[PDB]
Amino acid sequence: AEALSNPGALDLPSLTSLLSEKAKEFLMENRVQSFYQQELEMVESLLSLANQPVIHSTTSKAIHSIFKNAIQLLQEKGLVFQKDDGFDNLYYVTREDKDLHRKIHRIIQQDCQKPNHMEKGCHFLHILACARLSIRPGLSEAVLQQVLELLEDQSDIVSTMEHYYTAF
Repeated sequence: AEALSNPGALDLPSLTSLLSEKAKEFLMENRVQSFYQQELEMVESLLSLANQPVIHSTTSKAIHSIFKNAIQLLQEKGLVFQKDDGFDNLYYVTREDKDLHRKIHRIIQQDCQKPNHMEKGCHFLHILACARLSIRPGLSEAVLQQVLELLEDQSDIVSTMEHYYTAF
């Protein structure tokens, strides 16, 4: 509550961290599926937080920079992702991509296409290798981890060993 009440006291990295947290809260509360960066810049509560003297010391570039860095923190955490689409400012929210969840679930249900003499289920890295071939070549470890956590929360998959998953 303190930082949010006086964000002008923060150094730029701390401010960027805080903006990223408030951006996450916005995206989750509104069940946003995809967004252009500029849409977050238009949320008054986010722009008011971001717009501190430290960002200014062009103006549009200063605002673009802090918002881009905040969104990238969410990307690094696997909460948002991009497609190879030529749209630098378009982002997708991992938790809202139902097709992605279903496809990862299917990969796991099918034991990552392993012959039936091998172990049921598959390792994180195997799932990732399959998903990059069949779904999205750029899929990060962090985005996959977020999908797996959601599937686990839904009791659709179970971890039987460290980083190893089978259908529930």
